[PDB]
Amino acid sequence: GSEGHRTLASTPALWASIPCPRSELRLDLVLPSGQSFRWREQSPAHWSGVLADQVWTLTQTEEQLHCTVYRSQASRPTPDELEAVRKYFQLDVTLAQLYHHWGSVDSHFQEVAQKFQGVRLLRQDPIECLFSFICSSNNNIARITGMVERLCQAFGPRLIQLDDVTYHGFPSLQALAGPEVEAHLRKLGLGYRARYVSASARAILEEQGGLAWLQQLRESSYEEAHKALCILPGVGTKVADCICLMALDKPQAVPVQVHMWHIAQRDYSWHPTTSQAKGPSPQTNKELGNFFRSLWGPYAGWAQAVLFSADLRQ
DNA sequence: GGTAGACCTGGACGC
DNA sequence: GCGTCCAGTCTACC
Ligand SMILES: [Ca+2]
Repeated sequence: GSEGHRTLASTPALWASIPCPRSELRLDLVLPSGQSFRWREQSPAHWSGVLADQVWTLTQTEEQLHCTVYRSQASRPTPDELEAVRKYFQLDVTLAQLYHHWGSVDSHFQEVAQKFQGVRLLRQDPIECLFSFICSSNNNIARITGMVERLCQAFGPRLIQLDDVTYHGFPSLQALAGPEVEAHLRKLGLGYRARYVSASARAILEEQGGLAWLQQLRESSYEEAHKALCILPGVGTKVADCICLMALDKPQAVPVQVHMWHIAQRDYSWHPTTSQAKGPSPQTNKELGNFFRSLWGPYAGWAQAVLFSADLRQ
């Protein structure tokens, strides 16, 4: 009863609602779609993970987003805490307004968007986002998810335990910069990315001015931010774009990887024109990015997630 | 300046 | 069952 991951049906009094139609958000299309790797559908339609240094379980009905927090007496989330959820899902942005625009200037988007509504972008923490995506290169969502889980378990603060799952906060720069972290991460199966994580943690703390440097990027321009990030080991143009888009508030950033290349070729008959190559390359990847920005506008980064999510779900 | 290759790991086909 | 195939970044070299 008071044990294990909660359910809306089982512990009614412990849940609070946030007005939010499914047309505005579909958890099943957002949480497991490569934006964040920290959410699990422990119970059907119920997703749990760490949000703002606390464990939460989220589920939804047609017009409501139901939320519960595990912090000492078990109680429903408070207005303040719920606001933490609204910020995480950037709920002040109306997705229906964005879908309408993208759909009006892109017939193919409109076709796809009819079936995959509610795909929005999570507003993530810089550190978590940086190191999660450093772990993403040349990898698949399933493996990435495990690596990040092992990373947090070995170097992140212990939060609370539900059933046999112990939740951990995301590691700090100091922890990741610690001695012999690479060796350890390597034993956890991060492969060559083990060094990238270690090397990047130290680079930020010992050469860029630390956390302040990363966080300051949220006020910088996309061009600036993307440039700064490419400095770090393991961070190329794709990883830099994912970070800008999902954690540094650069909605025009368009991450280009295998999926967006397939989409561009299959659904837009796209081809590099000013580029020198016919396939993926630093110059062509950049061009593809500009193509989507020119097509969808300032929020091209958000539009991209809709087709990406629909691509995965197929 | 703009390429070819190597690269951790493990679920996938291919045969 | 074994080998190859895949899900970006970095570097040696033209
Ligand atoms: Ca690939």
